[PDB]
Amino acid sequence: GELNAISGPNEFAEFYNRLKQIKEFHRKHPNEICVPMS
Amino acid sequence: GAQVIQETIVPKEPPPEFEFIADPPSISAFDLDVVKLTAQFVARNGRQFLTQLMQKEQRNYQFDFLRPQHSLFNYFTKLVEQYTK
Repeated sequence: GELNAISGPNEFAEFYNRLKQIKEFHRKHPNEICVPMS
Repeated sequence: GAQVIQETIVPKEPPPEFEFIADPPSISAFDLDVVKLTAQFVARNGRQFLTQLMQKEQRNYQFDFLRPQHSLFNYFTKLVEQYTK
């Protein structure tokens, strides 16, 4: 976790970080209903 | 210079007083991104990386698309082939 440093080539680490973003993205919706019309 | 964001909250944040669906039409924006993300990484590191995920998350239905048992597998496998080069 965090941003101290990296331990080496760990794709799994970056994958879980990308996953966190998508999860959180849909977890907290913004203050406005900005959805796509069709 | 017009860059500014307004990020405030309110004490009134009730639950969604709307209905629910049971397996709606087309893939959700969430899963869409998850499949792409996965398909991009597997295409960048090779099948070995993919197979590892298929082991560690075998009991997580969200990774079941990696198996041909899901229709999403078709979309996913076709995406890997496009992300590889």
